[PDB]
Amino acid sequence: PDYHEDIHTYLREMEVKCKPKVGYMKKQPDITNSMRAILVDWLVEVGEEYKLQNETLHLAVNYIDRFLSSMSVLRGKLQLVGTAAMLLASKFEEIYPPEVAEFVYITDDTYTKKQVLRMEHLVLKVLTFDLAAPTVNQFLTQYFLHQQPANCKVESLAMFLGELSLIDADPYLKYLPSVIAGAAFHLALYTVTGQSWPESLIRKTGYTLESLKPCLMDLHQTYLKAPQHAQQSIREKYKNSKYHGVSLLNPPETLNL
Amino acid sequence: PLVDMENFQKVEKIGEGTYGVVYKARNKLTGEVVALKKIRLDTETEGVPSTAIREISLLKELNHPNIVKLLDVIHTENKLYLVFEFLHQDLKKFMDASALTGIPLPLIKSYLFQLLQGLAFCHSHRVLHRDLKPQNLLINTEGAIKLADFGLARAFGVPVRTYTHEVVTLWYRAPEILLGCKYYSTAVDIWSLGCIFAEMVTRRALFPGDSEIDQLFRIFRTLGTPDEVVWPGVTSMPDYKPSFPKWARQDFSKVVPPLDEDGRSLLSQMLHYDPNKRISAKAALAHPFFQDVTKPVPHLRL
Ligand SMILES: NC(=O)c1nn(-c2ccc(S(N)(=O)=O)cc2)c2c1ccc1[nH]ncc12
Repeated sequence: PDYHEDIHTYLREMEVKCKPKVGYMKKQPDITNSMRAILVDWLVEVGEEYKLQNETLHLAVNYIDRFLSSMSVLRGKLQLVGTAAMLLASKFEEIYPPEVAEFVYITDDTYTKKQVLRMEHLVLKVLTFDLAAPTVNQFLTQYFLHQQPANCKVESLAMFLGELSLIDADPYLKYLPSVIAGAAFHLALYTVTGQSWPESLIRKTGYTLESLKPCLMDLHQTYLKAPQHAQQSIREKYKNSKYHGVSLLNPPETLNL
Repeated sequence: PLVDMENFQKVEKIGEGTYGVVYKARNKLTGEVVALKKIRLDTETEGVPSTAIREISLLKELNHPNIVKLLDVIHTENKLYLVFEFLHQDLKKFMDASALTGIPLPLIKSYLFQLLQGLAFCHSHRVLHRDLKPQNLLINTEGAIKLADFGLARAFGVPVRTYTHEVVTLWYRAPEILLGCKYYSTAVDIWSLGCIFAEMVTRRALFPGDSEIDQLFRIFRTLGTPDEVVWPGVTSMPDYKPSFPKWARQDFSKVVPPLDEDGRSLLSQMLHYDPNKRISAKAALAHPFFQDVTKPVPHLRL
């Protein structure tokens, strides 16, 4: 395609705007990073139960973080925000999104159809209908075209690494999607084929292996500790055949950067 | 919300559909004329419709002269209102009213030129229209034309999967779609524009199919039945049958008689079978056919 460049440039422009407050959690009086981790991990499950696209998952997390950047939410309503976020992301990205009733069901009737629809309205208001947000997923898709020998295991592993970043607000909230995607692509490519962040993508993104280092060091740490993480839905999801069980692959000891 | 709505004076209903209704209205305080697309939410009790979610979110990211402008969104308890700039008429109504005399080639050129500008803008901003047809194209008395109705529009930062049950209006549906391709691409919008280009030129729809298979065959019958040479991979597509009749490509000068060499060139590039090779809106704009474009004003029989 030849809009490829204009689009990357546009996504890079937009990712800098849909950016949530890096330190919003310290300002939340009742919720914490751990509660968020638990929430996102649950959305992954919901996604597997309803066979939703990964993009839907990424968009929902983006909505949740932006909403929490300007709205105090209490423990008991955090899931309601997350559910409405998933519902909105589904309507935006899915061909046939689950019905409200279905979203109310997976919350084990903790909330009402009414509460969920009321929250949808509020989330839309707070986000001012700006739902077409740039995601790690989108940047990974753009990078995959610059993959000389397109390798499906590399793609699955990059997806896996990118998806893991959604779980921990700290430290991923301080990195741009394009950067997280950059690290995820390199780390996956390095783990599966020993190759590194390609020259073509350096020219395309302007990111050097050096610039990705900070994020790369963090992602590698997450990759290494993945089996010990309290939240495991992503690892489980990625040991499926559709992802070539890449979550079972052993991460390299060092990145030799 | 209820306050804002009070500042609006409904003038008259100008359109309807499943989405709801489109009224012409006037801002009582500023006098600004506007178009209000009303959407009843208590109709299906499923929240804000996907079409509204997509039209609003995508359209508010597209600011261009050839794309209908979304001025505002009022979300009350039971209704959702989309406020747009106002335009006098759609291309379909205009084409009907121009049946006798036909739309002048200079104006056809102008419209196609603007449509490609708006489409190029959409595509370079990762938005696929997916439902480009005469009634979704708006025109004013100054000779401007804009893309409208982004209810089926989709962002494609991530490839857009094809609906098991296709959505693009049959007559303007691209062959890749009819043959069951996995993903949409910017090419399906260009194809629609090509069909519209020809329709304006001849005063008759280019491929008015009665069904999917009939649609497909009318295309084959005009452009020739595609083979691996013309379109690598055709024979491998889901809904492709080797038992398809093998028609020959009709002579373009007979398909769009009123067009010159340039016009025929552009249209054939827009109707190219292989979507990877079908011309882009960006490239189409550079085509020599627009060498002398101008901005004629239409005779709107308002
Ligand atoms: N479906 C839509 O979104 C939509 N449909 N129309 C529309 C266009 C032409 C006619 S007509 N002239 O009666 O054939 C009637 C309605 C508009 C839309 C949104 C913004 C608009 N501004 N001006 C008209 C207009």
